[PDB]
Amino acid sequence: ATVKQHVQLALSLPPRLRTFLARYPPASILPAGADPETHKTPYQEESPNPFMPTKHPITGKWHNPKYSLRRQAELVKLAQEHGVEELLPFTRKLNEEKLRKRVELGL
Amino acid sequence: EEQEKEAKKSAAKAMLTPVQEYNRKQRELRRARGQPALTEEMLAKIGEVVARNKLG
Amino acid sequence: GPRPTMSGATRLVQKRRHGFLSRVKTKNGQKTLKRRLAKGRLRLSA
Amino acid sequence: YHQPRVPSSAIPIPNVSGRVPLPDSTPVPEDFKIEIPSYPYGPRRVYHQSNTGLYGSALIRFGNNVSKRNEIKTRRKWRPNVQQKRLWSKSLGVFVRTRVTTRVLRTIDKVGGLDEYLLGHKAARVKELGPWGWMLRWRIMQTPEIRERFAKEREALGLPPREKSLEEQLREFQVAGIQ
Amino acid sequence: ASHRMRLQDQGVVVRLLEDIPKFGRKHAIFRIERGRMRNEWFPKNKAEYMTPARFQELGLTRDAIGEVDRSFVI
RNA sequence: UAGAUGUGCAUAGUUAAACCGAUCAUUAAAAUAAUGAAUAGUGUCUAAAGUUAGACCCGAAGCCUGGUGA
RNA sequence: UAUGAACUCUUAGAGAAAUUACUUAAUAAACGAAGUGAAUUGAAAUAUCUUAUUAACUUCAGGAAAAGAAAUCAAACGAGAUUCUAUGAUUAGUGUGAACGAAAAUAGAGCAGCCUAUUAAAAUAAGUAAAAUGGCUUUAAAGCUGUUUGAAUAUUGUGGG
Ligand SMILES: [K+]
Ligand SMILES: [K+]
Ligand SMILES: [Mg+2]
Ligand SMILES: [Mg+2]
Ligand SMILES: [Mg+2]
Ligand SMILES: [Mg+2]
Ligand SMILES: [Mg+2]
Ligand SMILES: [Mg+2]
Ligand SMILES: [Mg+2]
Ligand SMILES: [Mg+2]
Ligand SMILES: [Mg+2]
Ligand SMILES: [Mg+2]
Ligand SMILES: [Mg+2]
Ligand SMILES: [Mg+2]
Ligand SMILES: [Mg+2]
Ligand SMILES: [Mg+2]
Repeated sequence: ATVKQHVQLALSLPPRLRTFLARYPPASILPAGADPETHKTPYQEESPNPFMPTKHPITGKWHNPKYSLRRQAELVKLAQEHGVEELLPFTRKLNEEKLRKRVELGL
Repeated sequence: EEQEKEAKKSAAKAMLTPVQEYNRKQRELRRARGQPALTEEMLAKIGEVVARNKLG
Repeated sequence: GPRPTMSGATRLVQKRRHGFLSRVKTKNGQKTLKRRLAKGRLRLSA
Repeated sequence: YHQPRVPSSAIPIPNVSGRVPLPDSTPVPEDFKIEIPSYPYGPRRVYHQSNTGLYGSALIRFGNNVSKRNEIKTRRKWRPNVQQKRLWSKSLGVFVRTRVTTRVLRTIDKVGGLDEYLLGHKAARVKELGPWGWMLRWRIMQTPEIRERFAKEREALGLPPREKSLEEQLREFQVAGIQ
Repeated sequence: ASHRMRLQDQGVVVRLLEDIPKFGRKHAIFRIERGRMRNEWFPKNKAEYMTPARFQELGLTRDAIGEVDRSFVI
């Protein structure tokens, strides 16, 4: 019976988060035997990581990330308030990576 | 008098370059894809992460 | 002192120099009307 | 300006006013005009001289004439280095006369010619073209060289091949006048 | 000598197409005065501007720019 | 319910200033040698005031900008 | 809650507006943005300065407009678009002086994000960034700009600050 309330928790998240997870779903929430390489979302096919820049294959030019560093910090701050920060892709704004880079390298 | 005005403001569509026509055509195909939907199978897996990070 | 400058004054020059059409048909005359209209004047010209 | 006659085209180089007056030698059905699509960014509200030439982003600028001892300020102007040149157009095949600045002359050599300077789609370039440069852009689009170039670039982008042309419409009026 | 001098233009890069005498052989890349290329060569289709895109299509690099040969003869 | 939140002033002085600190500054090293500087604030009302705004009141000739009139 | 009628001029063209002659001809001001841009005045005179990105004029535009989702600020912690009000602040700072004068941050009014923009737009930006010089702004930076010149390709450290 605890599965009917789990979906209610995912449906209670803000629309700004549900939208992002819908188009950039991590491999963790995908089916058990699913392969991340296949059945990629149309958004994921355009950009595996929306927070990193991508070099267009045809034209040798880097495309800005779909979410700027300012918007990347708003998702990490909004995702950390609902305990879903483990679903966002790699980001320099992650609270862990920000802290790992300091302990590793320091000042 | 209104159709001759809207058609006039849309008269520059014949001066578009092949790239400008290619980008405009991708929006029609992209906008038709819609927004991906989250299966209740995936929502159940998302709730597990929420519950585990709120109550344990 | 003042002079009788309106002696022999014709009403054809009044219409040409201070008439309504001398103003709607000029850039500076549209201001006079708009100015006099904002003040509420009934006599906009001549 | 007084533009040359295009070798094998009845469409003359447009007037700076935007009109395309055809010679009476060309039979045309009455109530017919060649209207150029309006400039997307509209005319330039100041320095109307630039609405009839390739001035780029250069306008007339106002500043101060600063003295040497007391630094007294007096208003002056800074005018762009405008010149009248005859630029070659490969598509048209003639010398298009126009007023162009020395900075826009270097850009012409940088892009590969006048035609390559007018066909640019970047926003920064369409603003530099202006009303006049937008008319030359429209004229070269009617030429067969640019038409076959865009028809070939649509195959590389996976676009379907591409109604009636404006040069044939004028051709249809001369055969219609014979009947 | 000084630390700052008058800024000058060294010319425009162009590739010959008609084997112009006194300048270079056919398909010769070098810098030429902007006036000669703009008024004489380009209208007559004797040369072409070497834009960055032109360098890629021809496979050459920017390090292939030669010099004018005043002693060249057909 | 609980936690946090919202200018400011004072509580420590000293010097050009920091370190320093019931001590501090000058003496090109420092050292009671001398000299100078140390102890209730804060808010409100009433009233008189300093400053900036027309600033207790009335009064120029003139300067600039936009318009009007042969 | 529906409904008949509702003349002439501003307002077809002309002209001495409310006429002519025709016809199912028709849109003020204030506010907004850019451009241009003073002087009285103060400094007990007066040139830099102040007055003042003021008044005014010109263009263009809508019921609002403009602006706007960081090549932004911070300082080794972090904040997270724009707009409006207050504090910060007779502050930092500039200037011989007279005077001029921020931002971070905080509080409140609102709160909305995006490119598949809820109206149809990018194949991620080159004569551009930037430099010298002449000016504007200003604290010398950043930003704006005439003239002459003129780059690079992403945190596997490329570009701006
Ligand atoms: K004085
Ligand atoms: K000060
Ligand atoms: Mg007199
Ligand atoms: Mg008389
Ligand atoms: Mg002009
Ligand atoms: Mg030279
Ligand atoms: Mg103290
Ligand atoms: Mg007389
Ligand atoms: Mg009428
Ligand atoms: Mg009329
Ligand atoms: Mg303030
Ligand atoms: Mg970019
Ligand atoms: Mg610059
Ligand atoms: Mg710097
Ligand atoms: Mg600077
Ligand atoms: Mg910069």
